[PDB]
Amino acid sequence: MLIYKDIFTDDELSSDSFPMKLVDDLVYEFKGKHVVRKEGEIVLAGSNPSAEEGAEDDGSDEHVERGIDIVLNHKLVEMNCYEDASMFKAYIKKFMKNVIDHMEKNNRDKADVDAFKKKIQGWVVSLLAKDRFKNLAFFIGERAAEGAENGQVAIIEYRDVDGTEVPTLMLVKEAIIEEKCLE
Repeated sequence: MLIYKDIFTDDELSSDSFPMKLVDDLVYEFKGKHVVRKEGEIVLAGSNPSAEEGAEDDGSDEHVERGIDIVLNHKLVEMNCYEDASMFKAYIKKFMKNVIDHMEKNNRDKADVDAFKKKIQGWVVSLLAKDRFKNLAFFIGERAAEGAENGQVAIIEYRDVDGTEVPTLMLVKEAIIEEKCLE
């Protein structure tokens, strides 16, 4: 059971079992699938109708007829960018302040922390490119959505491999810390 705690989700930090790919030493990349959750249906073979964004019905985190393997199996409800504007903007505010702060706390070197800040700078400036990334999705934890608290907002990206369109999850390392409980 791996226990994850964000610098902002330190309230309801939780325990799961999922492997990740740390890209550029900045963010964790997770591999997803396009699948359905319905009490009377299971058809995910549809390789033809695209998605871009989630669904409309109040299916609830784990019971959303239309979604991605990543969120449905981890109980994450969709939050739309038009409303999440204040939420992710607030998280990025706390995040940027906290990550640089904790980084200069231990490393001090103005040449290194500036390089790190450049990593996240490129990530956010590109990610916040509204008109293109317009079809991104912010999925928040069941506990938070139901508790109205500061749960983790996971970044759901659209990305195809050689043409095969897969949902890619990303989370920032300097925000998400892990607790190792296997053996």
